[PDB]
Amino acid sequence: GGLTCASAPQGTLRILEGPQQSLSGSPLQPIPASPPPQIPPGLRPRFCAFG
Amino acid sequence: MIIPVRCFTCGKIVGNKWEAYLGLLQAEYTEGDALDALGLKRYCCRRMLLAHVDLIEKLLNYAP
Ligand SMILES: [Zn+2]
Repeated sequence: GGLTCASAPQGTLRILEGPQQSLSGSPLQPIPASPPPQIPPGLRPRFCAFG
Repeated sequence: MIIPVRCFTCGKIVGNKWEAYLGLLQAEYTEGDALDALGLKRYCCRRMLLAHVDLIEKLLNYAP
């Protein structure tokens, strides 16, 4: 009436919960790159010679 | 701290164009047009007002 060893298991199942990968879009930056410093339009000379 | 009285390079007197400069900037004028309308021709004078930091207004805020 006691507990005895039974037949060895024939296989093992290991369960884990996993989600999946999306598409590669690689959206690097809101406003991207190093935007260049640049000329103010027209500007004009702010200096003249004497005479 | 407070506006220099005379430009350091050529002793042109710029200590009376501080309030006029502030008034022309409140009216919508660029710093270039503003410095022109004040008579600051050579850039040695223009840097004297363009790059002035008025720290007398921040010291004049702690108790007497
Ligand atoms: Zn000067």
